Amino acid sequence: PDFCLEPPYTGPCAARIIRYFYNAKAGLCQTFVYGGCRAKRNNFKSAEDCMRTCGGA
Amino acid sequence: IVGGYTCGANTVPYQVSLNSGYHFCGGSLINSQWVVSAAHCYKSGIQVRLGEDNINVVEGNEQFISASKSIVHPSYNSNTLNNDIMLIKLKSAASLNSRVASISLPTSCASAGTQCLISGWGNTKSSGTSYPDVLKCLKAPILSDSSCKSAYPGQITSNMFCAGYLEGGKDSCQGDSGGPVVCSGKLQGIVSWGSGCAQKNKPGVYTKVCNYVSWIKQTIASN
Ligand SMILES: [Ca+2]
Repeated sequence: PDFCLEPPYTGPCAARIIRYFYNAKAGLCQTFVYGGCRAKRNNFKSAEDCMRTCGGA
Repeated sequence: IVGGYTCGANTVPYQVSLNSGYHFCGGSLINSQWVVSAAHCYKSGIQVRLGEDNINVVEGNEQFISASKSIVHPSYNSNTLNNDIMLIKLKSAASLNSRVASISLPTSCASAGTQCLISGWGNTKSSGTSYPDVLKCLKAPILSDSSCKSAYPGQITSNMFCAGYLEGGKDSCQGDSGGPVVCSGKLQGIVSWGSGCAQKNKPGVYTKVCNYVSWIKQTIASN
């Protein structure tokens, strides 16, 4: 299983931190709200990092 | 904050916003140079915003002060969430006034059933997303450790407590982390984690500040 294909994971913590995830249905890295802990791998600090790791998944 | 109310401008003068180009966490001012927040709110380049009500507009009471140190508890565990506390030093001292004021640390821990005030600029919806302009407030009780452990088996450490309503509808939510839980004028909790927001049987979990008072005072004095 490709972690780039997993839906974005906010997790249990209560921050509102903007991260990027690869959205395979759109073919784009997109923003989402990360709560600050227990990140899964489809969670990047920049669009460039997301594109490098997941572009084309 | 889900199920709360508009606090009113500058009625919670110890509440700060942590900003990284946008609001991402809260915090509590404990003296003119130091803020308490959550360890999972750590970022480089934090700007602390004091005196805020509407976080999207400049209204006249604000002070914007960079963090000069953002010190995560040395035993913070990013998997169990134990020791979820951070101290932020302000690069210059805040000017204290009626709208920017410190909150006292506890002298003892609070008991189950104590009513507290929880505040923040986090999401106000339990299903969906709405972020407020102005600061929101919630009155909620501390819950027993037994009930907190029953809600979250295997997950509650001695440095955590639950607060809220088991029927659902009232809770902290994303964007509230790091902010205050104040009980009888003392900072007893830091917004930390939960399971969704305001769901039945899933109360919020808060860092138990009374366990950290010695560490807070010594760390501040050593930095
Ligand atoms: Ca403002």
